Amino acid sequence: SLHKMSMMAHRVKVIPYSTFRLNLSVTSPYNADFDGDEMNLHVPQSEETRAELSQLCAVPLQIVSPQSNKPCMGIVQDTLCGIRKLTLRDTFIELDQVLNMLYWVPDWDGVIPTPAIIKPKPLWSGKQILSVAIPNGIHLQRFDEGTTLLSPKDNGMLIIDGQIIFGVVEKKTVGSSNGGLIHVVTREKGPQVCAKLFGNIQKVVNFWLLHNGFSTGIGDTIADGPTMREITETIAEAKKKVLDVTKEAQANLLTAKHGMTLRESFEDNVVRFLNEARDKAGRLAEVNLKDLNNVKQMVMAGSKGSFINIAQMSACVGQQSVEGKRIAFGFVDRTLPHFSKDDYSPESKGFVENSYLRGLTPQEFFFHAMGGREGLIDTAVKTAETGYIQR
Amino acid sequence: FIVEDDESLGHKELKVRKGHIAKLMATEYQDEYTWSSLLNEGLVEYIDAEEEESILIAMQPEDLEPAEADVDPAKRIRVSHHATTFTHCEIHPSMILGVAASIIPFPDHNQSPRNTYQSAMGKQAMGVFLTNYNVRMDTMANILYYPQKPLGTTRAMEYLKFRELPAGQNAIVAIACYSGY
Amino acid sequence: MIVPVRCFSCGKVVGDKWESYLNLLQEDELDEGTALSRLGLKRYCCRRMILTHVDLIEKFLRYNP
Amino acid sequence: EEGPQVKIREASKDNVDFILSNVDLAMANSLRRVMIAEIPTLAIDSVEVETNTTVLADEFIAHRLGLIPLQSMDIEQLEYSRDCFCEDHCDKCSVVLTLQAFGESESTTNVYSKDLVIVSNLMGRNIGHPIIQDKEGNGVLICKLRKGQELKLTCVAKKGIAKEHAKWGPAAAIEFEYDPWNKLKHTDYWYEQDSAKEWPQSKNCEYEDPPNEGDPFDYKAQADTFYMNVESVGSIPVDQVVVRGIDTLQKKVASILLALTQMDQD
Amino acid sequence: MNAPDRFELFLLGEGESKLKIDPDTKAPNAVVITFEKEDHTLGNLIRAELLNDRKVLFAAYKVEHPFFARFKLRIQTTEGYDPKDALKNACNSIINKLGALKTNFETEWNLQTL
Amino acid sequence: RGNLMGKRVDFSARTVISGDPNLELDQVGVPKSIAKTLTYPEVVTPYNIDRLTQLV
Amino acid sequence: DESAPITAEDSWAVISAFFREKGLVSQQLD
Amino acid sequence: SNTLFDDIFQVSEVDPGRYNKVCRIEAASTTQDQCKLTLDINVELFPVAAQDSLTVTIASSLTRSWRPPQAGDRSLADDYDYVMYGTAYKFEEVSKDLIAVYYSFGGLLMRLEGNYRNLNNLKQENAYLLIRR
Amino acid sequence: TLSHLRRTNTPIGRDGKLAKPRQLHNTHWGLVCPAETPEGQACGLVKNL
Amino acid sequence: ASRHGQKGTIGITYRREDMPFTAEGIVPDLIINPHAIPSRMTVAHLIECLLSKVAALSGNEGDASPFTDITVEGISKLLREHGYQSRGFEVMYNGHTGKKLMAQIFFGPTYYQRLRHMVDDKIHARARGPMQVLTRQPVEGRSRDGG
RNA sequence: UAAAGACCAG
Ligand SMILES: [Mg+2]
Ligand SMILES: [Zn+2]
Ligand SMILES: [Zn+2]
Repeated sequence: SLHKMSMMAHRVKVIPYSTFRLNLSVTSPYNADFDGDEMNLHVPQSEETRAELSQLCAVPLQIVSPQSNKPCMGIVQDTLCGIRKLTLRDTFIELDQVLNMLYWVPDWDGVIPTPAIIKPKPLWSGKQILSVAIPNGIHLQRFDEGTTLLSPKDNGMLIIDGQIIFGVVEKKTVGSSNGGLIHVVTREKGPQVCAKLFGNIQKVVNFWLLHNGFSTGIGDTIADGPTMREITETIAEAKKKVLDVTKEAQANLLTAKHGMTLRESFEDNVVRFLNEARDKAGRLAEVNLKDLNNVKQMVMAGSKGSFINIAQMSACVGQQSVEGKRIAFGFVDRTLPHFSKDDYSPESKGFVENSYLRGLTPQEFFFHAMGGREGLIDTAVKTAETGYIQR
Repeated sequence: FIVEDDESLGHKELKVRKGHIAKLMATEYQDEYTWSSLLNEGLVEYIDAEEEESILIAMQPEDLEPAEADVDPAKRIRVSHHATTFTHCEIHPSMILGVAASIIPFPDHNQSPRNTYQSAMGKQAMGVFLTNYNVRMDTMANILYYPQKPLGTTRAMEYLKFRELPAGQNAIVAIACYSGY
Repeated sequence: MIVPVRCFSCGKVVGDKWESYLNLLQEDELDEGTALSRLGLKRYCCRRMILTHVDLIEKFLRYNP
Repeated sequence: EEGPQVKIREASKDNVDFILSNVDLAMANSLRRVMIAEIPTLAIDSVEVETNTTVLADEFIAHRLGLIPLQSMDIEQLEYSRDCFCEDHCDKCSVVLTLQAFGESESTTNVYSKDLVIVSNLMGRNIGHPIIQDKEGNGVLICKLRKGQELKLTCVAKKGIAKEHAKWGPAAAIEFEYDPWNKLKHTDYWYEQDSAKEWPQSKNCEYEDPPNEGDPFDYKAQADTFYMNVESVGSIPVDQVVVRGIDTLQKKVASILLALTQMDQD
Repeated sequence: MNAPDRFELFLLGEGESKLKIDPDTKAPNAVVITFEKEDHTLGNLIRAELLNDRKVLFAAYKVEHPFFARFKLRIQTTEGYDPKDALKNACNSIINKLGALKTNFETEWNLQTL
Repeated sequence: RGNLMGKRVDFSARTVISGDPNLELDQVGVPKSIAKTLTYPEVVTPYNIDRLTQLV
Repeated sequence: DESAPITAEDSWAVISAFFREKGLVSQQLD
Repeated sequence: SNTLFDDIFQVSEVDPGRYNKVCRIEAASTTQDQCKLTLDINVELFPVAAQDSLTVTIASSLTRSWRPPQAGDRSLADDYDYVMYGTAYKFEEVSKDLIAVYYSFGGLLMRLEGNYRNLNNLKQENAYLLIRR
Repeated sequence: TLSHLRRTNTPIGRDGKLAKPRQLHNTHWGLVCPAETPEGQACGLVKNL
Repeated sequence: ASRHGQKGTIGITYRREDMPFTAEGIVPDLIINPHAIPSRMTVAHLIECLLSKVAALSGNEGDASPFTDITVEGISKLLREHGYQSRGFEVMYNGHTGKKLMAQIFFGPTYYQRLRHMVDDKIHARARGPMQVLTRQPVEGRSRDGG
């Protein structure tokens, strides 16, 4: 418990089954997952004690936090990844559903709103009904990349009088971001009204997703046949760039950059060459994945995953490291007894060329290991030291 | 595995040969040429860390022995065996692992640490720890009602008796979003 | 550890097929993949059901009182 | 004939591949559920154990006995112990089987679904007969015993449905598909290059008219025709798994009216 | 240990009622019917039919929370027309269509071999 | 530090948690088992005599 | 050709043989 | 109950940047030379190929609960084959005396330009867009 | 049980959450498992043959 | 938890009728969230499935050993040779409405383990219970009914 | 009841 927020007041709801059930958006603050975490509850015993709980530390009250003058709770996982799709221009909802989606919003004025499309088939749009959860008097504008009061890319965000006018709704809008829909609805309508907004947005977007469905599979870790060739070579030549500077330093034809050793200077290049390789190597894949690829679809929502991932899973893992330098020579002048002394090639100091879809070679595997085992340590230390600092 | 280039007929080459092999699988069906054999017939020896320092090793027996005369754009990407001083060959890489990891399917496809995790959990899984559970009087013990040998497996489980005393079940799994629960 | 009466996932009984299956195996010498199919086990849920069971009980019986 | 209609293609003792058409996905689905979860059935639901020298545990064995399918033809003329007036149970609401096995042989003696011996009066009606489809006529291997291992039970089957528990489901599995040529666009095939090439065509494509590229999207479209395949476990005749389903769902909608009346009084 | 008796999914408890009908005040001539011990099976069905009677302005339904075996149905109709009736109708239709279905399935069944 | 700056306390409960998309943001589903253990001392006021008597 | 090379799958044979003699608890015993 | 704008445009070009069921189109007026148009169109309910004779009409009428059909026999100002509903957000003044207003139909945008709906084209929500051919 | 019988220990010098040992060493290849070591506290100090 | 550091606890259970299904009747026993993938990049999970869906249909011990020549392309080909999508995905319908799920879903067998640590072995509440002797404070341990 | 220890959860 290192937050005022790691302890908040809640309303009791007695229910069956043996678990403490809690709303997702309140997840982060406590920093809990459901992989087995437990949580404790304390019941106030006096009339004024409860008053102190309800009036001062109620979850609604804790939404926008001083910790960094911004909300500390936003929309996540399902609801998030799902609210994006519901929004996309393409996404239209037809009457039978729209009617349910509307009923779910506990506040709804019970006023089926005029369809955005009346012509052949009466149709409603994501934004359109998602807007039924957003209350009146909420004004929001963003402008991301090529946004232009007619955002071609459906960028940014423009909400007027509590109606989404344009732009896809994702992390930047309904997350715990600054100008955030949440940061605004709170300051603008109350801690109590914003608490209700989470519920609503979720009950809608959630329900909707339940029916649209959503998944993920290896099929999403696969890169277009040639995009792979285009990667294999990119790794390759970048390997050349190294053998080059590698001989150019064995000949003694190099300039020791003021402050560095010829040696230090050598590696620093090597490394940065291999990295730059991986990055574009990956970025190749990144662009090659249609906006249908789920993994890419989650990175877009801002619900999970990011570049490096798509990269390491489809293109190339990248140089494994320890204490900074590439894998050292535990054995005399070498990294493993499967190598000849004095080898500084990428495959010897720890460059995992393959992607996770392809699979690491006994060497890639064992170096990737040494790399990993380093974080697990650091983790199990930066945790005990931080604690005392905290104290 | 020893390499000794000692091949009249050609280059360097693993002492052990396709004959020895078939001669062992011969001793298998009999359930007289064991392991201690491959050892005393100077075909395979023990190497501690100290010694290992002064030896060269090959990963695959084949892949790291013929000359050169394309490749599958689906398989991984191995380097090469442009080495001649090979003194030994690896009986098999997968043996770098231990009892825990040997049950991880495709560990060479996971993020390094994830395998460290699973390596920890399996020691908290349920199954059948000994077929005589019925006659033992230990405090606390868990037996899985219907153990199932796992579909995807490992050549090493074969020795950890994992198919015999499994510790899980092949569940039909859907990776989807649903009620949102 | 005895054959599962009925398949977890879908419901089809499978309690009987054990002996049959174990027979189309050592005698009629067919390969598992087919044997199952012969036994009417179409879809993989019921299919993995038999193909994976470890009949431990047989060892359990080899004990005594 | 009049409204919704069938076209039973294949058919047997354990299946009914048919083509229910001219209905509502909604209604097709409801039927689909009811078959899976609310059709009465007879199942062992109580097990007294006098002796068990088996290698398996009391509740282990009981679990299975309840899984063993029982003849539920005239189930609809057996009352629910809850409803019946007998302090506990009787022949008017329950079947009582017996089971006894002894390691007689000098070699692993088996125990089968068949070995259950009804002991209550069935007041003449198809109920409680361990359903056997097994070749040798044994059905479901309950368990095995060595030398002098014994086992003396007593089971009491009672009525019941799938909701209360799975052992009351006569369902087993239920195929269900519709619009095999994605026309209603109720999906969005995932793909790498060509959706059509990459996604297997269903045997149901034949029984229906292909796309025809040129043509514009048919928005007025609607879901008619559902290719369903209702299996069965035996507790009840495949055909019945369907009728009784149609019939129950029917009673359900019924009560809503009925109750919606007792309400009118005030 | 905190597991409610499975039979609670279908047996009304002490003094509960399948139906409970409360008038929606938000909008004119509309109602909310609470079905006790009933899930989608009967909810999405009654919701569908009602969507055909065109003297029905609005109609949806939901399962407030999954632990609980009940759901709500909201129905709204063109003035004068009482929704309670609309529900009755939409209900009857369901059965008729269902009776037909039964019939047709047996007729078609008899004409079989195997 | 162990008995005063912090201590074990009464009226507390702990157990595995799990998300639920059907609870308002500020609620917390509490297992009945636990609700039947943790109590609150309400004082008999005419405002609740009836209710309280019912609970008793 | 009882003296031909050795493929990959052939290594398993060696191993099958290793554990037959030594066994998983080798060291704790010896 | 009346109208606010009428004309016929010819689509200079249609476009779907990753939009399987929607296309933003742009056409020119067949009268005023200064009248341009930008519009997102559900090209599933109404396809539109490059350079067609489209009749873009605005106006607001023939909002309280939206009622399904009923109007099987009612006022059907739908004498077209595409009628959206939405709102106008900004009324940008493209220099000169060339005013341009933007309209959003629940995510489907539009931009008009010219200058002769001086006391015509509202600045309100009201706005059924209509099209034909 | 198997994994428990192939377990290794290594004492430290108190504090010593330094990581010079805990780290997966090169020489460890083939003799110890690169993945199976406990988390936190005695991470890396407990190896598995 | 599966065998990939992919652990989790149940959050509810559904019956066949409510569960999402394939037109073939098959339905899941477990439904894990797509999100538990990207970040942890535990690809082996995904593979084990495709390999097992095949191995189950073919009754051939699916080999998932460390370093070998099996590839996702190879398995994919074998799976197509059975009538199923070659990447796993299968179309499914929402048990509630019966309507199809706009998205296809990765779907197949996967070996899952039942770790110890079950709720009713942890759940604990106290309200005024036994006290220590020295400090006269609440005792320690769910076992001793402490606070 | 109270110690000291090992193992283990997030
Ligand atoms: Mg956690
Ligand atoms: Zn099955
Ligand atoms: Zn009775």
